Amino acid sequence: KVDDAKVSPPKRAEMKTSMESLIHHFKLYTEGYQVPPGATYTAIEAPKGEFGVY
Amino acid sequence: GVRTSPTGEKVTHTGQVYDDEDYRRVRFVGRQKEVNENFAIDLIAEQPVSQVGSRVISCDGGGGALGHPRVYINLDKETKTGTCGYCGLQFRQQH
Amino acid sequence: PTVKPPTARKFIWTNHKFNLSGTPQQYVPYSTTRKKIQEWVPPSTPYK
Amino acid sequence: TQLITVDEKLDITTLTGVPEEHIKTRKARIFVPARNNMQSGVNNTKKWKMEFDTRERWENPLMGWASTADPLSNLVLTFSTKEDAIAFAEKNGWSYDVEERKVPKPKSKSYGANFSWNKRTRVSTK
Amino acid sequence: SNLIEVFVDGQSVMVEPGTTVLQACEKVGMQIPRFCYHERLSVAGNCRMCLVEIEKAPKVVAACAMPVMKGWNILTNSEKTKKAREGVMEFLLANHPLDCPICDQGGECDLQDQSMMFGSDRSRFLEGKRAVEDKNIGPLVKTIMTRCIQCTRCIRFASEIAGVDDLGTTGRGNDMQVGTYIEKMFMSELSGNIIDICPVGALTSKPYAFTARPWETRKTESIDVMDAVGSNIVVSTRTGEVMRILPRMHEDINEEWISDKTRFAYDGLKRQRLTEPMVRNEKGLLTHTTWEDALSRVAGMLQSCQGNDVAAIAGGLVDAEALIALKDLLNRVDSDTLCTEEVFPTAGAGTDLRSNYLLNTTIAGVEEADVVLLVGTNPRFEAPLFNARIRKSWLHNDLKVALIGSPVDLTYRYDHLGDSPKILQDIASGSHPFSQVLQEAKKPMVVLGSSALQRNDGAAILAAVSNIAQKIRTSSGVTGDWKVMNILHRIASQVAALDLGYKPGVEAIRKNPPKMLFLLGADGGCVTRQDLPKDCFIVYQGHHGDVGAPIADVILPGAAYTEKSATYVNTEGRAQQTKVAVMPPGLAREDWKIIRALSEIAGMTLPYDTLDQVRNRLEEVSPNLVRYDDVEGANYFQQASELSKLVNQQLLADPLVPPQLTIKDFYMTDSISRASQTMAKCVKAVTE
Amino acid sequence: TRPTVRPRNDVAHKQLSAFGEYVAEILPKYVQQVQVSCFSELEICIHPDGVIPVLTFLRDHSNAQFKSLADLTAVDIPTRQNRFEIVYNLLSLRFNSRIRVKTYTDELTPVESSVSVYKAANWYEREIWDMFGVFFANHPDLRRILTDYGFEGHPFRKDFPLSGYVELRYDDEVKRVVAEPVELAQEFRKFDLNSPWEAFPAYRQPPE
Amino acid sequence: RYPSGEERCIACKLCEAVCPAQAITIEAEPRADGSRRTTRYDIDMTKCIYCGFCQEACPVDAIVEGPNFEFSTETHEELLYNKEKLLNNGDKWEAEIAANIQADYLYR
Amino acid sequence: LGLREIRIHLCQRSPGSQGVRDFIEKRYVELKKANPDLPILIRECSDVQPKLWARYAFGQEKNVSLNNFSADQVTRALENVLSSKA
Amino acid sequence: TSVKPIFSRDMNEAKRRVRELYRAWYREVPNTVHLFQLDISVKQGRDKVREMFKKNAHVTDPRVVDLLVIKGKMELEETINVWKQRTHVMRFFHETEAPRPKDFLSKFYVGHDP
Ligand code: SF4
Ligand code: SF4
Ligand code: SF4
Ligand code: SF4
Ligand code: FES
Ligand SMILES: [K+]
Ligand SMILES: [Zn+2]
Repeated sequence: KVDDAKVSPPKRAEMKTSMESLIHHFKLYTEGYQVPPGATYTAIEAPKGEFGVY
Repeated sequence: GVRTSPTGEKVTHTGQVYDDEDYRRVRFVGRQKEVNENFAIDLIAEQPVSQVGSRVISCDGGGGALGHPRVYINLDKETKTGTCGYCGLQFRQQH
Repeated sequence: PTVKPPTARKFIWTNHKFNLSGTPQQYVPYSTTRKKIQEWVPPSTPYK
Repeated sequence: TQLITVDEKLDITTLTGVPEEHIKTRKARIFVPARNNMQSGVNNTKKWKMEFDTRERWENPLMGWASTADPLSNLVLTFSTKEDAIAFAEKNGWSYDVEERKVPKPKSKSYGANFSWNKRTRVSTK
Repeated sequence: SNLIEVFVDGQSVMVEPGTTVLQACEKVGMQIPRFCYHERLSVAGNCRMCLVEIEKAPKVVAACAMPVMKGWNILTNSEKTKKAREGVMEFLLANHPLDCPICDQGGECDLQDQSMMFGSDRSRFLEGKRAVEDKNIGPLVKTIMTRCIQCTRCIRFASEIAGVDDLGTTGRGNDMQVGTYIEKMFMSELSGNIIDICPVGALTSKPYAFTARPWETRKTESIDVMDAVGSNIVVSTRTGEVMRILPRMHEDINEEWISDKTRFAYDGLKRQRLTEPMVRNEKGLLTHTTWEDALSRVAGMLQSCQGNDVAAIAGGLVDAEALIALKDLLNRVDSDTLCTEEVFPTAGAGTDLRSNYLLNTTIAGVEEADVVLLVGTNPRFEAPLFNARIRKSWLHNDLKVALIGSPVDLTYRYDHLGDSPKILQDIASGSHPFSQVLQEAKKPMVVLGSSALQRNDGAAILAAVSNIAQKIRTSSGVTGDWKVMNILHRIASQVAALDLGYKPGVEAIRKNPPKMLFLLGADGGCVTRQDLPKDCFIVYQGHHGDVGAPIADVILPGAAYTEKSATYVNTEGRAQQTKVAVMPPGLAREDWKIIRALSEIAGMTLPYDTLDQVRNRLEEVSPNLVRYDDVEGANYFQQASELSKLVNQQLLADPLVPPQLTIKDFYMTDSISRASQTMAKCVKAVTE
Repeated sequence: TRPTVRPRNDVAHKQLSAFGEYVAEILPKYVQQVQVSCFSELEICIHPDGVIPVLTFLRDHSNAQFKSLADLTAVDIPTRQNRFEIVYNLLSLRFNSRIRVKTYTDELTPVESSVSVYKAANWYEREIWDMFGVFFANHPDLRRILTDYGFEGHPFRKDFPLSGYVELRYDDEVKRVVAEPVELAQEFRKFDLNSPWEAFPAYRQPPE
Repeated sequence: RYPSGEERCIACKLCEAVCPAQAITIEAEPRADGSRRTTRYDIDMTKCIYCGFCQEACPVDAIVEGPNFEFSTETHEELLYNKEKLLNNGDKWEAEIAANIQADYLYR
Repeated sequence: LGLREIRIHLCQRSPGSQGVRDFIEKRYVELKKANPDLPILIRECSDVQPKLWARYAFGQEKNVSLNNFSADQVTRALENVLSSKA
Repeated sequence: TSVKPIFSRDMNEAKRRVRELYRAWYREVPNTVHLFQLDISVKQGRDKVREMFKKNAHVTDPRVVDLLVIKGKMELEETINVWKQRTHVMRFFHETEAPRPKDFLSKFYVGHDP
């Protein structure tokens, strides 16, 4: 995972020991991270062709 | 420790039991009501209180990462025993 | 489990039960909460 | 010129597909939402909201769940200004109630006022 | 103009002198994070979260306390500001317990929210945390002092708003504990509001504990009906069940505070309810029946009555819609004998002009007054937020308060003039020094309590206070826009009933006893079956069966204030409207719907079918009942004071005492609170 | 900012800004706004009346050659008087790039269909007619493509609720699948998850 | 359950807040000894998508996704599990769930 | 049968109620000394038109407009209301 | 106030299109009765068509009635070919929904709704 604990949840051993890890685990599995505003279109090569997300 | 209602129905650990005039007992006739006979309150009341020689204690529930988050319990009051918030285990300063 | 038995506990069932669907011993769903609103029972004495 | 002159009010009541029961009996509310007093942030009181009146919610016979029959029970609409919300309200033919925005009154804070000489604003302790 | 120029992130803005950095940043639009700062409490500055950086200066300054000067550029998003915030919150979370899953503050915790916003992402603390011994401060506020961060909002609230001075900090260093140092109960009018202003889960609500979560509760903005203050509240429900009640920010009434009764009457609101219509059987007992049967019996009794044979008593928690529907239904049979349980003196000017039964200045008018005279009232228990406003003006604006009545504890030092009503005669004559004190006052204020009008000489007391107010207003240095004569009410359904032309007091019913009676939740017990004739068809319409329901022939289940959209007028004439949070249980319906259906059955159909048509009828009877959150002035004090002198009512020699003297009598007043278990627990706690 | 922060591409940003200036100065009649996002994407907000003269340009100019139509989208924002935002995504295989063209319309004003530019849009904007109600003028076959045959209303509008106003169930009296007003056994629990604290100061709108 | 008989859940409502199909319904109240315990814990198996968000968002390892997959029923309402059925399933499959958690807990 | 209550809705700022206000300042108290049992409810509003409401027996409510009416006009209207009783 | 028209420059062309759509529906009804094997008469289908046309009789906007004509033509095309089933055609006749209460008294009896 990414080491940004405000986006990816922390390790379960760290959640039961640290305080900031438990707070981030709570706010990530209840509310979720905040995405900056804006619009994007990301396309990959799926086996059926161009698979896009707007 | 499951008590039996006068209608014959069993009472859950929550205390839910259908009344005598409640029609919804038609869901139980010809079948069974699923209740659990291992009550958590009675089983946690059988756990002995642990005597420790410290002012504060740390509880994680046992097993390390397989338990609850670690918390700290103060045992300054001697009249009552400090109880863990998650596991329900109670500790006491022996002084 | 003959060489590595599981850890025994007090609450674990000692008698395994197979799929009981369609049998009289099948699970029946029900609410597990008490009554919310308690109604006002009238008095059992006339006003006279 | 490829343009026409239309002078009548807007009416999209017959195009939205909503039944008339949820048009002539509903009462929308346009308001700036109240700040949660348990917290201190003010970011939830920035945009106007349109909400609908609460209808009947009853208990399920089987599991006790909150059964409902109101399709507009969870419809919250967000608007930047009051005029946009009121135009969206009268466009769809909904009767509305508009609540004014309650901006808090600014105070006059002073740290020295806790240590006055002849006034009653002396702090008992700190 | 004394406005000076400051800069926030390079953006210029005008500020007043004495403005803090936090207020200037808020005026630009930036909300600096804070823990100990409060806009309604004194500046403490003991958390160091608000440390913002001023450019060209080698130190961070506390934005919650630093006064700005000219030429300052404030950097709210620089690097060292964020470094200071991260270090301060790392220190804050170093000793915080891992109690988030078992916390009621989770999901609405300020510490969690700014830890996600401005805090770091991991903890470098590799030591052992502290553990504070818990405390008990009553059955309302649950105390877990392991989670307290020592922000000292407790001390400032209990010292500057509640005026108790019983909370403090004992210790020095990391072992300093915020508590009371003894087994003392923090019982007050506003003892629940600390739960509102605790940024952590240290102080929680004991009835609400372990019940719901803030992210799954729907918030409905409504109006409190528990007293005549008219507090704006938010009802937080969850799937058709009311969970809690929180304050709403209204700068004119209840700024962000509510009394304990308002916060904790909901569990009694969901107890001892009326669900189905009962009628009397052949043995005289109440048995359940359909709506059609009970309505047909009531309409059949009503059809045989005409003139003075049918009357009505209004309750204390009745909306204007139900009141006007019952008034129209009783006017269809030519019956003007409509009464309320609370008594207001009708001798003289009466309920004709709106000047002599309203708090004419405002709730906020105490902020402009300098001398306030309270006559025969106990405002701590009757209107707690009005007493809070008086205390705020006393602490800040140096208000002078004097009291006539019993020497009750009002959490400020007043001048007790005695409990003799004839002392009032001394002010109207001038033999008392307080007459000169009122004469030299630029903005005087005379407040008469509604509990003092319940006595036999209420007309005499009203005449004396009106004489005092007119003597002061026409002889002292009053501008003319100022309103002196004020009356503080205690019933939410009182001003709305008086504006509809009801007759206050049940003496008209006692003068000519009716044959059938209507009770709109009148549970005061002012009228019993012994006063009434032998065969009286008492019809009770309400939600709780307390007093009038055991003596009723037909019980009609109505709706509470959280279950209907209803119009209530507070003590200053400001109309407000509640909203439907949940629906009435069982077969209970809205009150005006019941009255209109009863008129439909009886062949006397009323000309309104929806709520808006009833509101149009309300506007027909009086316009100011449909203008919400709009205070309408009430002039013509001179005419009322001239008409009041005709009836020379004589004051009795008995002293003026209120019905509420201690904290014991506050919790159980009407049917909503008397059917509550939390209020019963509070009474049991304060008695022992 | 090395291992966690996504790397920034500045050459693509400069090239897209230059091409945006190129497009804006070529067509000053229809182009209203040109913007480049932080992750190097170009948006050309244009007038609806230039839906056709812009797109064919990007299809036929020797310096654009946007021969592929990737996605045709519509965004419903009720806070504007022109609540519908039609967005075209174009892919250029020759110059290996992507562009975005945005336009606005309300419920009643029709916009010109681009079936004469890209034929894939023959279905795509038809989908919009099924779910937003934006009528596309001069279309070969415009009808419903995803909803039920007797369905009324446009589901992807924001004022349309999550559950519909009708539901289907089998009735044995009429031996038929019938439509009835909806009655959910359990209500969809609406969650209030917005944090009350400001998150991104870079997007802070100025106050009124 | 904890290895003393006490049930692990403390009614924190993270699982019902993270469940994407809203299959989890939780209602809680303080019980006799003042412990934060559930009163209603319902999982709709016909709503559940079996993705393990609840078993990974649980801070005290209370709810788990056991290895049983042969539990098809003949009636729709039998797939509406209340708290008693889930507790019975936990007591039935604890001897396997504990071993699976002991095997896989180091990857989390 | 007869009168039951009188309702006068007026304004405090607009001049259209001005003469009506003149009535309340000159010919009310003595009028209140002539009808000791007749409830005459005076209601002020911020932006209402002048209005006079008369209630008879059995809910018969009649309406009279009083916009731009002087003291003599509103006095004469009140005498017509009091002496009509229809 | 100048807007872009859809099909009709004023009300006359729009009501002419409404008239033509009504003629097409009236001609089409017996064919949908015959092909779908409905158990109703032709007069019932024609009066249902008249009721559906008179439901939107209060529209005084050329663009709104143009969109209504477009949707009616779409439904007519969907019912000329058998793309609708018997259920989709019969859904205009609410044969399974009981009539709701109408007056105030029955609505007071059966629930809290206005
Ligand atoms: S007060 Fe806040 S940070 Fe502390 S345990 Fe409760 S939710 Fe967590
Ligand atoms: S208990 Fe709460 S409000 Fe009181 S001092 Fe501690 S953190 Fe502040
Ligand atoms: S596994 Fe099932 S119950 Fe658990 S979060 Fe996923 S969908 Fe919900
Ligand atoms: S099962 Fe786990 S995640 Fe769900 S409420 Fe209980 S402790 Fe929280
Ligand atoms: S908010 Fe300024 S130091 Fe606490
Ligand atoms: K709190
Ligand atoms: Zn533990």
